[PDB]
Amino acid sequence: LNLDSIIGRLLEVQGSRPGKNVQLTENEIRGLCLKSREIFLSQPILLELEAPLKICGDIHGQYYDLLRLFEYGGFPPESNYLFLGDYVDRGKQSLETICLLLAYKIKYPENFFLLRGNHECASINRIYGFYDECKRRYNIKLWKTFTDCFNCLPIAAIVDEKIFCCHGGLSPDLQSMEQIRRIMRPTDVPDQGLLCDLLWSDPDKDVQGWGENDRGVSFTFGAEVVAKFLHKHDLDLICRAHQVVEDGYEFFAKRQLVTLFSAPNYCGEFDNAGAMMSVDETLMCSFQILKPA
Amino acid sequence: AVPSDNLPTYKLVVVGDGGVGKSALTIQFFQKIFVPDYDPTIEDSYLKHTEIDNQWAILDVLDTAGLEEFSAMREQYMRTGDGFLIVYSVTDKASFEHVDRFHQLILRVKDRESFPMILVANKVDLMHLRKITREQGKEMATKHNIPYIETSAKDPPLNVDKAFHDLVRVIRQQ
Amino acid sequence: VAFSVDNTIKRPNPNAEVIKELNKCREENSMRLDLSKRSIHILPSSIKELTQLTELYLYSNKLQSLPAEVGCLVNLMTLALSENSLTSLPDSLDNLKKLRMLDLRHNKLREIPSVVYRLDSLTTLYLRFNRITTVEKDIKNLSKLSMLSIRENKIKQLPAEIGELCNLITLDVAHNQLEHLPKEIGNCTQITNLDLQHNELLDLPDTIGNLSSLSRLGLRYNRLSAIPRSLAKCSALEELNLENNNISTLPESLLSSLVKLNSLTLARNCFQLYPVGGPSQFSTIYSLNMEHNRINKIPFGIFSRAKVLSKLNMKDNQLTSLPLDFGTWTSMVELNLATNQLTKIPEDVSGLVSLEVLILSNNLLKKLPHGLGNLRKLRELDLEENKLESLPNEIAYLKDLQKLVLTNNQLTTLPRGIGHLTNLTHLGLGENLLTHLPEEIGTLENLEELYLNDNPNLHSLPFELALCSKLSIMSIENCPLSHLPPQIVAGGPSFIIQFLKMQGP
Ligand SMILES: Nc1nc2c(ncn2[C@@H]2O[C@H](COP(=O)(O)OP(=O)(O)OP(=O)(O)O)[C@@H](O)[C@H]2O)c(=O)[nH]1
Ligand SMILES: [Cl-]
Ligand SMILES: [Mg+2]
Ligand SMILES: [Mn+2]
Ligand SMILES: [Mn+2]
Repeated sequence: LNLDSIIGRLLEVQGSRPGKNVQLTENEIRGLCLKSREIFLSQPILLELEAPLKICGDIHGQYYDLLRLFEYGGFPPESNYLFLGDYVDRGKQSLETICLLLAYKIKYPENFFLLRGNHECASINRIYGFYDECKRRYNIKLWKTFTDCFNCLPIAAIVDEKIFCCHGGLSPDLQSMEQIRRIMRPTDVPDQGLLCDLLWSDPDKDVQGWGENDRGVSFTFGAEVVAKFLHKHDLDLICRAHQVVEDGYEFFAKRQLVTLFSAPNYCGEFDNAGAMMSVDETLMCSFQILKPA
Repeated sequence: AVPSDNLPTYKLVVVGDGGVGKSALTIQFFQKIFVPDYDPTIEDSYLKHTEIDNQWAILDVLDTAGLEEFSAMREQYMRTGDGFLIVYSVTDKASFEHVDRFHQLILRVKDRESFPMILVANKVDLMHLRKITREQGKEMATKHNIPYIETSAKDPPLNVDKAFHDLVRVIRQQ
Repeated sequence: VAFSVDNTIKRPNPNAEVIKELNKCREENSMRLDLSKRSIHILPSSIKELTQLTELYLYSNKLQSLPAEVGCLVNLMTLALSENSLTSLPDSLDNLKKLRMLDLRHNKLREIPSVVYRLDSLTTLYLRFNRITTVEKDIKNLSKLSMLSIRENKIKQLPAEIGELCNLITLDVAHNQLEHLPKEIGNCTQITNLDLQHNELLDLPDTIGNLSSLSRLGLRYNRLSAIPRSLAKCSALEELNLENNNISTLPESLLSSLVKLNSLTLARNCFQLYPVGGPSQFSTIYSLNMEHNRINKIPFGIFSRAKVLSKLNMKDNQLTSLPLDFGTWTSMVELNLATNQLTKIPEDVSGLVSLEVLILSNNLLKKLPHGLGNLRKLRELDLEENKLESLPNEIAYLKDLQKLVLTNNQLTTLPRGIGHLTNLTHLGLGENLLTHLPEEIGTLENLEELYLNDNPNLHSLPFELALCSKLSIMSIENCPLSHLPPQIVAGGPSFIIQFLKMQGP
């Protein structure tokens, strides 16, 4: 009833000119955050999903591109969706994006999944604009509620025991999936450890094994690390986001790793396209590309 | 911050009575957070690459069961360890008394006269509820001839990493 | 896994020790075998020769399935298989008449193997972190079970035969999708640790009171709407946590009968009033957490008999005032009243001699009442996001104060008595209207963190600030600092500290 009304009010702006905000009352957003937090705590931190599934990269508050992605892939519950994080910051409509994602998660808990990104942190939100947008449009209480909801987000997902999905990438401390299973929630993102590397690491072709990361945190890993991880864990593909790619997707370690970026025209300064990977029952991955303006 | 290759592996086992704070200390050491809720632990293993005394090492901290109901394979998990942390709560006299039993169990499973271990006094922030004084803890440590350290898992953490680093140093010395 | 790209198809193109250990075990005639953490994918069939084994440890491996030769190990008493890729177990395990403990945590079992239901000799069973969706009625055969943990599964209901396991002591069904608990659970009178947290339970059976030996009951994060009165018979409970439920009222005799109740948690519930009953219901609890509720009034004299209560949490409630006996809470140590509609603090607060941590953030306070300095043992004071205009001079008597937060307040000047806070280490003055800082601020030797960002009227810093040798972190963001050279301001906090020290008289 109320959830359907919220979803309808969020989707009624589809097809209009970008920049039109959706005015939802504070109580509805707070209820969405609370119910989404309950559902997140009701599910394992390491998701085990099954095909068919749609996998999307960073959004960063570009709501109208989220709507384009839904139009291309089909609005729920037509197709299952898996998001790799970074839904807020660096966008003019972060609130609308996060509200729509939480509403879809609440309405379809078993067909809609959201992973935690590096921006889903209080420290990052306080700096990169989400706190500013929340303060401008609402009170700081809503921002704290959003932080509480984000602290319970799952970290990694596995699709058909062959595809490993995470925001950042591999970690030197990651030797078994039970280590991810033992991460407690709710939790803030630390500056070091397994969670920090899982949310911040990036691949690099110039690194043989592990190397320093230009972001000032976590580590970079090469193709050999990816191959060894896949061989040890009997996986086939690593699906990641975190990094901007011109074509919306880019293969690494001879197609053993794929980086997905879903927001075209990132921050208004890049000419990159947004891509979404579709996985069928036969694990025949295919990419749908949103052409830039 | 990049670990080197062929790092030595140290297997650390945390033992003690139920509710003393072994899991909280381990989570604070690894995840850098404090878990306010209590959940009995059967067995949990954690791995971390860290540099101690300018030497990189792999720490494999193993968390055991403090409750007799959940302590089914505790001896087997202790048998595979290289160092032990005997953790007791300063607010619980029974946990401090069971330190002797845990030390005897470690000696029996290892079949050695002495073994690298450290006595850990947890929950020292709860000064109003503290029942075991520092003098009693040092006396217990001096009798068993083992290092003594007081830790607090609640934020802000107190010597949480120091206990594990000291245990690694003791393992290296012997 | 394959990729349909570029109008074509692309693909992601990339046990001697075990045998020696088995031979060594056979030669030594050892009764224990440890093959854990060896990356074993297929267990060699030669293990059948080790008929003398009583303990087998195969955990932390990559075993897809166990060979049928394991059934020849009739003398096995312990079988550890945790952290593997097992999807089923061979039927040859029926021969293991002496098996007492089975460990199957962190596996890929879609259901409990049928052979497990025939291992009636089992006393401990672990099935955590599996894909099990149902429990068959054959569980009744495992009457000798004393420890059963099936948490972190997709089980939606439990069979009525669960009540025939009279030997159960601990039952763990947490983190499942259970919606109802069968009334037969009361027949397991020996249960002392029952875990029901993170489920979808709507109500508890009235037979739960038959668990006279129950000491731990996990009910947090469920859909419970009421607590049956039979729970009062479980007087051995030490903690009652009811976080994140729909409970709005409690039985009158529930908390009174819980003589051993040391802590009570009612957070994130639908409570609009305190539980009905006398002060005796809180006489035994050490801590009382009732945050995130809709409580608007604290009953008068509710904590008169609560001599042991030390921690009270009322964060995010509908409180608009405080009871007249607020000063009688002499046993209080930590008090949290954040996120409420409080407009003033009564003068009776001076009677809280034992108070150490006081949180009053996110309220409508405009001035701190006189007599706040009587809190000798006060250590942490939080006043973030309030409407404070000025601070009383009695704040100088807080000798034990270590952390003070005044972010997002209408304060204009600080009292000259702030320099007497020798134990103060943290001072948050951001988003205030501070025109200047008092010269006494330099006497705070133990001050380590000072926050002054977003102050629009802070045009100058006192030269005594350089005397704080322990000052390590300072925020001066967005400050005008029109009375200082722009180069030093743009240099950073260290440059400002150096300039203050060099020019210090
Ligand atoms: N205040 C405070 N509480 C603590 C501290 N360390 C542990 N606790 C509390 O101790 C209780 C039990 O913590 P656990 O980590 O589960 O203890 P444990 O001994 O590992 O538990 P078992 O595995 O059941 O034996 C929880 O309520 C913790 O929050 C501490 O330093 N300070
Ligand atoms: Cl980023
Ligand atoms: Mg534990
Ligand atoms: Mn990112
Ligand atoms: Mn990003």
